[PDB]
Amino acid sequence: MFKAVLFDLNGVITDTAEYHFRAWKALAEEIGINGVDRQFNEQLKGVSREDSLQKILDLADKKVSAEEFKELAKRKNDNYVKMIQDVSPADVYPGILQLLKDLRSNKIKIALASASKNGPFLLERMNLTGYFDAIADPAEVAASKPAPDIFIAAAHAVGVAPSESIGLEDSQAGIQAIKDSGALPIGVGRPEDLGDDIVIVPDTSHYTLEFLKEVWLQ
Ligand SMILES: O=P(O)(O)OC[C@H]1O[C@@H](OP(=O)(O)O)[C@H](O)[C@@H](O)[C@@H]1O
Ligand SMILES: [Mg+2]
Repeated sequence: MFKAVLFDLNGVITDTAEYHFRAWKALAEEIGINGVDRQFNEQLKGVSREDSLQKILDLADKKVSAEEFKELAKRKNDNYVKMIQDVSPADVYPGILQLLKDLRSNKIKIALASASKNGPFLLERMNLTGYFDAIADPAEVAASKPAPDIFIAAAHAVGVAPSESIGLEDSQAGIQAIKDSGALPIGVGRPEDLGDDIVIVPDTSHYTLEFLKEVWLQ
């Protein structure tokens, strides 16, 4: 039996991707950079604040001091955080609270494995903090998804190996990170976007405890 689930935040528990996109878009327009469209923002998900900024600058080969790097990242995040102020336990995706409840009551460890440092804040606002045995700190990892570092760190934060764990994700990068940690990915979305070599569910209401047990088994 699997001993842990490792949850991505955005696109599994809820999704604030629209707000990250709007804030990043707004910042690029302010610094004169074209190309931050929705297509580009697909490669920004699963990706850290620092690495998302760098991808944006790289669009125009734009060079900045480390100080003006910090201020630009701070500008974007203040904007983003202003846009997620009304997030509540209404925003939690279908089946996720029940699954968290069923995982807890069966002694299955629950870890967050998000690239966002606003993760703690959102789980608080959604009243989900209590269910989480650990929240992997994206400040402390060496690389963004698809690197496996975040899911490895998450698994370790609940004293289990990734091989004892299930990873839940909406993104290609996230799924690839799960694969390379040694955890079992179960995706949510379309198999045209994520693949046909893994189990995909069409929405998060399909993420039930009995279904996870079935998949684990094969
Ligand atoms: O899918 P998840 O890993 O949960 O979220 C990924 C998001 O993390 C955010 O970090 P932040 O909140 O600015 O520190 C990034 O700025 C954003 O570009 C990215 O889409
Ligand atoms: Mg995600």
